[PDB]
Amino acid sequence: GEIAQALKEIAKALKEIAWAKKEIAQALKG
Amino acid sequence: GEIAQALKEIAKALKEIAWAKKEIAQALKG
Amino acid sequence: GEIAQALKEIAKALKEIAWAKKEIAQALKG
Amino acid sequence: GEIAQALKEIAKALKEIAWAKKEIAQALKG
Amino acid sequence: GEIAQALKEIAKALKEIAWAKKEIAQALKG
Amino acid sequence: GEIAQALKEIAKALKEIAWAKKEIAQALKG
Amino acid sequence: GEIAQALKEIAKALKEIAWAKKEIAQALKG
Amino acid sequence: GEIAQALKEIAKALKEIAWAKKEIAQALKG
Repeated sequence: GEIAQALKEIAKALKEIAWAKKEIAQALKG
Repeated sequence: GEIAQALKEIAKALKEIAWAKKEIAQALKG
Repeated sequence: GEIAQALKEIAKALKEIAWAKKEIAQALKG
Repeated sequence: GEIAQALKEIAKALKEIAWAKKEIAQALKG
Repeated sequence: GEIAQALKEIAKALKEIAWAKKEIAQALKG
Repeated sequence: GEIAQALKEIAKALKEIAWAKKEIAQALKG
Repeated sequence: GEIAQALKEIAKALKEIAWAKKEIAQALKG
Repeated sequence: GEIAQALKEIAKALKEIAWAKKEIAQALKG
């Protein structure tokens, strides 16, 4: 359904935020 | 539908937050 | 509809958060 | 309606978060 | 209604996050 | 109701995030 | 119900974010 | 159901954000 699919797009975008935060951790460790 | 479309706009805005965080990682690495 | 319009206001506010984070990246690069 | 009004209050609170992040950018630039 | 009231509690909590971020800006300016 | 109660748990968790950010402000001031 | 249970999982995940932020405060204080 | 499953995916993505923040704490402690 379209609402479930849109909520899954929100989850994917939150995962993109997590990936960006991991890049911040690696930048600080460097 | 309009609710699904609005939830997709929320997902797009969260992706914009992820892109900004990636720019923060690049700024710290520099 | 009013709920879709309110969800679009949430998306616009999240975009404002992304814009503020981009300003943080530019401040760090400077 | 009451649900739309409450979602608009969430959007206003997210805008307050964006404004605070802009203040963080100005603090880092200083 | 109870759902609208709970969404208003979420908005109040997000405002508390904005207030905490403002304290971070003041700490950096100091 | 159970949905309102779960949304109130989300609000309480967001308040925990605000409290943690206040601790970050105190750490930076120190 | 399944939606209430899923919203409670979101609250638990937000509490995990608060715990991680508390670890950031302790790292800065050190 | 599909909406509950999508909300559980949002919770999992928020847990990924918490894990990334824990990595930021470890980077700062180092």
